[PDB]
Amino acid sequence: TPMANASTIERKWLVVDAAGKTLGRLSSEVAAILRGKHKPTYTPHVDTGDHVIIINAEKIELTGKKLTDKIYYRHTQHPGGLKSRTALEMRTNYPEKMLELAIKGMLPKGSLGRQMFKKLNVYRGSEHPHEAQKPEVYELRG
Amino acid sequence: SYRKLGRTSAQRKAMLRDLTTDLIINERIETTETRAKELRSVVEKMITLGKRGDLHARRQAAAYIRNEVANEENNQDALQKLFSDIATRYEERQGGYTRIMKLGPRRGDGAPMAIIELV
Amino acid sequence: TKGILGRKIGMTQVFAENGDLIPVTVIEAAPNVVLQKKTAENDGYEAIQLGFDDKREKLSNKPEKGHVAKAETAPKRFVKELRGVEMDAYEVGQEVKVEIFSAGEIVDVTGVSKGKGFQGAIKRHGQSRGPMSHGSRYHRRPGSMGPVDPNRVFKGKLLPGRMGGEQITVQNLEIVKVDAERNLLLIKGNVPGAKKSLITVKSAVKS
Amino acid sequence: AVPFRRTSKMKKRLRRTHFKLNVPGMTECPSCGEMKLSHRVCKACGSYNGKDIN
Amino acid sequence: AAAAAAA
RNA sequence: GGAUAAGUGCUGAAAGCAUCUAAGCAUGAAGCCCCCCUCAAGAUGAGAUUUCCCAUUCCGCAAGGAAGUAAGAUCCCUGAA
RNA sequence: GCACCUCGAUGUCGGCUCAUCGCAUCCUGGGGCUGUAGUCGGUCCCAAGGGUUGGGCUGUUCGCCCAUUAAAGCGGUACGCGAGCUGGGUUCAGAACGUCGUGAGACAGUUCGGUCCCUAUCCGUCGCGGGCGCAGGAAAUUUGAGAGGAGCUGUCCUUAG
RNA sequence: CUCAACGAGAGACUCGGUGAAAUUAUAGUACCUGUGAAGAUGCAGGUUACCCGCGACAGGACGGAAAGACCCCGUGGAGC
RNA sequence: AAUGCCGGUAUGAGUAGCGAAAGAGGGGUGAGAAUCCCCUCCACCGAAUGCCUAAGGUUUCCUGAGGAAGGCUCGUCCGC
Repeated sequence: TPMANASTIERKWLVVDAAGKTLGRLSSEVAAILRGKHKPTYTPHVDTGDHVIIINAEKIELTGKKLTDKIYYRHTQHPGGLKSRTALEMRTNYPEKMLELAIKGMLPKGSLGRQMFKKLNVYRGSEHPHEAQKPEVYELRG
Repeated sequence: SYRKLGRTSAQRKAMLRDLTTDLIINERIETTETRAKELRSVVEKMITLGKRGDLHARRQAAAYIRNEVANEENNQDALQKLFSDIATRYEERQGGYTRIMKLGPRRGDGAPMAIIELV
Repeated sequence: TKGILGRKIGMTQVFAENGDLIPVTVIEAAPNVVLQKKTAENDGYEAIQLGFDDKREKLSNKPEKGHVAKAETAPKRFVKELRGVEMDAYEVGQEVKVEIFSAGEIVDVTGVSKGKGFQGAIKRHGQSRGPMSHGSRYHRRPGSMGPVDPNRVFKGKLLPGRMGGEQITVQNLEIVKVDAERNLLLIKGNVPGAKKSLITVKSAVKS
Repeated sequence: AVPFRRTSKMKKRLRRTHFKLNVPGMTECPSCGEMKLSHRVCKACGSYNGKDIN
Repeated sequence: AAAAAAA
């Protein structure tokens, strides 16, 4: 009886700037955008969410002493395979997969989660190659 | 590297001597393909031994040719046949005295058979 | 850096300037023709392509014939890249020869090692052998797969398999003699691979 | 060395995917046919490029 | 005892 | 080589002094991340460069489906580095 | 200690083979305090990267001794590992010694001898193939997200007696 | 054995012919850390993983084979 | 739903095995031949793997046809 969209979803493109916000508070909003929680036509099994582009990923910041205390782990399937780096080294070299690990942590787990991860595009600032899609600038709610 | 053909080395030597002599009398035999490939080099080596015609080459060939009758009502041995007919037939030709022509697989064991002939 | 690639023939021994006897590996490695120059603005990195041992037109494809048309040369059997050479210093179609190496230099030798087939753990991994007597039924076997508690075998457990056919680099070999007339490099020591296989000789990482 | 569970029908059929055997290298015999497998003497006419050698 | 001597 | 641990510090106030620290700069280990070697785009995020082959026929009005083929590869055969 | 799991079976010691992990670090690396003149030391920090032995005795772990070494480190993984291996000891059926019991017999007291099955279905690991994908079909050359390997040290001469 | 390296034959490998057995709740049957009848392929959180085979190893499936032989109970039995 | 009884059919799986130790070639029969017949070499036993004669089996012995099932494959052959 209620509406449930399928193959009629219109997906927009959004640009999110990460110059002054946390890792962090923006990542939950980006995950909610990718899920489609901002649209009234949300249906939980058809991925009504839309594309988002994040620029200035190197300008991200995070409060406290997390630059030296937050540790990322990438354990292999080999014994003694625990490899670790700090948040400063992960931000300094390539913070793109920092942001994608944040979004992947806040996205749901499943086939739709891997599908909604594909709409995310994180780039080192401040230009993106998606000008042909004509993305609009999105301002964060807070 | 030579093949082992599933035999003991003494059995290998005996079977190769038997096949060499039987090819030398009957001039066309039908064996398996790998037996043909192992046999052809030995047969052309023995034909090369027959090319020389001297006593020492004949005594070398006598250690390999088995004592079976070659030509009936003539009392010709195979060792006489190498030095009378095959050597005079292949005097001009330099190697390649045998050819191998493959047949279909055998019924009882799926063995690929081959025709061996002196050419 | 500099380098050249070719075929090794076999090993011999050469005494030089004293009574001392040197094991020597002989490599045919000339001439090599520059086929393609990789640039950072187009390919993303700097490298050159070297072609060796040209062949008949029957064994070469039309893309292979068209790829070597720019260098003005016959199609070649072996193509490999060198990275990173001193850019540019070589133009497309210039012949690289054995005169670039003097007979006192230190070079890196790499190649595909000899194949051994599917071999047991004793030969493949150097594992020690079980007793042949005192009632023992154990020898030539890889060992216990590990503990009980993980309920699994850990990754990296050394087991029988195929040995050889992989790329092996031997570091810091010395050129004994260079032959510009017969296109030969004489290298001190042992070189991986079988006879008439492809051997790449590059300058060592100094120092 | 004892099977813990029985193999289902679908796993057995998936294992029997590669159990099939291929069509032999059979070609037209130039003498009579039909047909003749490659690099062997024809069983019908007994010829091979192109003499009747049996 | 727990002797593994099954026949 | 780079950031470092324990240590050694420089300039300095909270607390007019003093102070290795709360801001800012160093130095510092066979630990770490590279430089040494090897596998690596099924990295479904499937990347990149060079060079060939070309844009047929018949149905399906659209999507698409069959036959022959080019570049190229395979069946079959001689063998082993 | 308790008796929660297993008595329509969870094979138990010590060795062999293969290892992996944690430092409460044996050596090697960097330091502080020393009643550290120098060498050698003592104690306490940071550090698991690598390496941490050949025998005689005993089934032995342990332990003692011989000879080295830079050191011969502690533990966990069903006191790691018997569908990977041996049965010397425990731990069957025979027979003795000492002791107890009238006796049949008994002894974490001793000694001699004594059947260790399995053709791997699935997950795991080590290698090798066939498909399909990578928005045309191909032949080559490749960047590297990631992953694995390696990582140990002695002695001598100068500086300089 | 230090310390193992080759060679010969049979099996194992490939092909042709013939062709079982133990076992088996169904099964599209990853890993780590926990939880739980206190030791998880199936539970929770995370980390990985294209589909289907062939040759090997045996860590797990508290694997299979024998209603544990040890210990205890039965107002069971048998031998001395 | 009794480690129930009986019957049928799967899994393992086209997998293990096909049971000491010499065969090779040329002719013949036949729809079909590595396995049956003939010939020529080669090989094995030879205080036996030779000759016969008990116990035992009982027709298994010979000839002519046959090949369904039984020959751990085949079979034109056999102690069928």
